[PDB]
Amino acid sequence: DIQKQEVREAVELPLTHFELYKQIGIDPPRGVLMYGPPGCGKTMLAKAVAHHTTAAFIRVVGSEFVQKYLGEGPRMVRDVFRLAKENAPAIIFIDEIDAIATKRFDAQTGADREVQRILLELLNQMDGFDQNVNVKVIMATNRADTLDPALLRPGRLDRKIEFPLPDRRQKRLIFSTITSKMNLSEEVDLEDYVARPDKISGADINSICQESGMLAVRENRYIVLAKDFEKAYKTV
Amino acid sequence: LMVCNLAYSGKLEELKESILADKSLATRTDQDSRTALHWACSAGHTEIVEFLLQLGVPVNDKDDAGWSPLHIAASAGRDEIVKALLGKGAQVNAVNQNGCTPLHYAASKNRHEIAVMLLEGGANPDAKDHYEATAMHRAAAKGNLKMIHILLYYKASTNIQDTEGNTPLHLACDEERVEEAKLLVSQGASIYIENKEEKTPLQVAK
Amino acid sequence: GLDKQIKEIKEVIELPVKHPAQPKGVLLYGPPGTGKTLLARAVAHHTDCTFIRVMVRELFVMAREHAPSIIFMDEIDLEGGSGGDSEVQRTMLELLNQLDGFEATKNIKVIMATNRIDILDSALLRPGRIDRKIEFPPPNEEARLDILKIHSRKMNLTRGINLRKIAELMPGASGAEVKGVCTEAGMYALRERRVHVTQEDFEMAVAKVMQKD
Repeated sequence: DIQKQEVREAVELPLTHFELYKQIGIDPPRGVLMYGPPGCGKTMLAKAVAHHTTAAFIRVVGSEFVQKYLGEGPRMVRDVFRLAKENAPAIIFIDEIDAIATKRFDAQTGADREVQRILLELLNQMDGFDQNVNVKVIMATNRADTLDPALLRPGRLDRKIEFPLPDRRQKRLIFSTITSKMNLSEEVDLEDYVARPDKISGADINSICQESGMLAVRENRYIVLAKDFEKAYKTV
Repeated sequence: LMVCNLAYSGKLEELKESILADKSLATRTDQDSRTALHWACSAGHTEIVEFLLQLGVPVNDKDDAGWSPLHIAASAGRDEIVKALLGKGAQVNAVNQNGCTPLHYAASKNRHEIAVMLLEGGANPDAKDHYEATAMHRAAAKGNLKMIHILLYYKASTNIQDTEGNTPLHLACDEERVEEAKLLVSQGASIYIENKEEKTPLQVAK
Repeated sequence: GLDKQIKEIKEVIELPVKHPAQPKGVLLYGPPGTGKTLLARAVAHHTDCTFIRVMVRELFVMAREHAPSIIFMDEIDLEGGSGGDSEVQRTMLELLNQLDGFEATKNIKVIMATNRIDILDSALLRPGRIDRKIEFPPPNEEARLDILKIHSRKMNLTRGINLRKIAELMPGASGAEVKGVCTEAGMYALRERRVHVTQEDFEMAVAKVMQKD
């Protein structure tokens, strides 16, 4: 309601204006930051933008750039950034930055120091990527206590979307947005199903309702009920 | 079963012909532990449920969880089904799976007429479920001020402690409904009740 | 309200420029309004010298290959904070051991930045051997009109706007709220689509930046 609204207003509203942003040359901050260790997230919004908007999509699970070759870093991030700035307005979804964002150990091992100096180089590149460029860098993580504030500096990641647990409002509207189209009855409840999923963490609630429709699609039960809702809770 | 599609789809003459062919279909049920009254009430067909209630189908039939058709009459938003079920003697305080009453599902749907009809018949405004929550919690969180006011017409309480310890004023302040907040405070809602989080209604509001 | 810091900083920083001891380091403690980065980057900009911004030992490797330069701890500005911070305090201890040991060229200094008990920890790790003490007072309005002008030369501004009310009518927390009003004024400048230099819409931006304070 405010989470997905911030994802649309922060991602898809300036996305269509890149064809104009190449002309007027005024680029807003592209940094979108998600958070919340209890809630899974990081997939319903990337898929929601992946289906709603028709643009280039470059998803990278984790840190693909941990290759032992120190000189490969600028080639990889330079290739991704050159296909982002040249190929199409690709949306770069960098997830799980906790691995490379914090130094591990063994300072004299100039591999990590050198690739974090490369991280500072591409940091100056994303400083330069605020003017006449079709760049989109959305970011997600689960633990902010180990992240260095260099990436989270004011001016780089200005969209801090918080999602510890799904609030009751998104629960009620995500149940109404699926029971409004499917069959509705009395056994479809919103109070115990707005209170219990607030205690137990559960993602893809809409997909849980669709799987419940896949458990009531047996041509024997015609209206979805709480039996397949709680059964879908204890099974998926 | 067959009466599930004959009831839900609205086959009036086909369901009457099925009942006249075999009287057992009025009480037969599928795996949902529901008879044709639940399907036709869920779909909203008044004539079928007036034929079934005319023959005298037990209105207090519960499913595997304990759901009474009055919850369909309240949640579905069908006033005439409320008139028929309350006319036949439906239980206004029937306990479902989680212990809720049809007043909760009529307040959730913002159906004022169903609230006036159910509360007129002798419903409990302060009925509490397994979570110890009333209709004023969710009606105050969804933004239903007129439902709260017509609940106050029937002497409803405004200081029910939820399973977390919150009150309807807490759920009203969480939604940032300044009209519902100031109105409930003006009506006598205790701003001193603390929940498990030790947050007063003034702290929850921003 | 920053004339004392430039006046006192000219004899400290500007000493090895034309006068040829040389002070090794200096620290500024207080509310981080203005003068922590804008002063080192403004003086380092008018001087036309290099100025790179700023890991517990790898930051000392960067501060080893790039040791001769104007450095300033900007990224970091008792149980785990004294040790985790004491790693960068050790980093600048051996930095002061290099600067105190030998140098390849002049005009090489490092500026510290700390505003909490770690100032007393820095004085616990610095028994008054080689360090300069310059108090960091909160910026006055005179340090806000000129920082709004310098922070307004980049963006297009109309000739009919009154900078006195928008510059003098921002009291309270710190001077970074000026830069925040600039950036938010650019986000509402993109949001509202000012045609060329429209003044009434710039006053609308004044309202949209005064409603958040």
